[PDB]
Amino acid sequence: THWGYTGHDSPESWGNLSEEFRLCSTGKNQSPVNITETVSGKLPAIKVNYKPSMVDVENNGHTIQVNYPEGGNTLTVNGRTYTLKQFHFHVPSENQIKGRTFPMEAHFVHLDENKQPLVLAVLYEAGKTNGRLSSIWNVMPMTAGKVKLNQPFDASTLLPKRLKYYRFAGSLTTPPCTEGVSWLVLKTYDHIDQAQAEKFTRAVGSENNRPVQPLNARVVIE
Ligand SMILES: CC(=O)Nc1nnc(S(N)(=O)=O)s1
Ligand SMILES: [Zn+2]
Repeated sequence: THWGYTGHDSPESWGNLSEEFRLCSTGKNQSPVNITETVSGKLPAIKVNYKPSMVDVENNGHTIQVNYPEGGNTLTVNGRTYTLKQFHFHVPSENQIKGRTFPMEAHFVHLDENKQPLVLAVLYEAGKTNGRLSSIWNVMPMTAGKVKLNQPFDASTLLPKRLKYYRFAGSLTTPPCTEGVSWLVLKTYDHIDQAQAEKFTRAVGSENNRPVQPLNARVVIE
């Protein structure tokens, strides 16, 4: 079933597009969120074990995704190890800090060995060109499709050395809006060109951020 960010199948209507998408409207622990008030807590430190891999670059209609057909890129937090599957982008950002929307956001999507999902998010301010992303931007499929990149890509370069994060629980930001997703949002921001942002939008065909959702019961730790 088709869905999107504009027109008549937009995010406020995702719930009634089918029965399997119904948590997009009835869920109480949904992403993204406006992080406004937090609780200052002793969060467990992130350990990134990312290395170069032979990735491919896909345009799936809704985003530009970079898929990892093997394990090997992991991140460890609080004892559990999480395998990176794919990372991808929203322009503009989905999550907000104090009502601030950033020109782009990245989502590094993982499963531990229980299939318990974790999203690690990087936020992009407007700034100089992103040298480390230009490898992906060059081959970026400008319609639905897939290119195997034939030079190794290193996702370690897309994460900061300073790894403080905001921690909450949430959902996918795309249908079926499944819950049980751990959200870690990094505090140190990366940077993108105005042109890299336009180009993404040109490829994907729209602004691909879901509107922010109520926190309800949820507390955000920082
Ligand atoms: C099948 C699948 O993996 N779907 C998703 N992955 N990441 C998502 S996002 N916008 O929540 O981070 S939705
Ligand atoms: Zn996403």
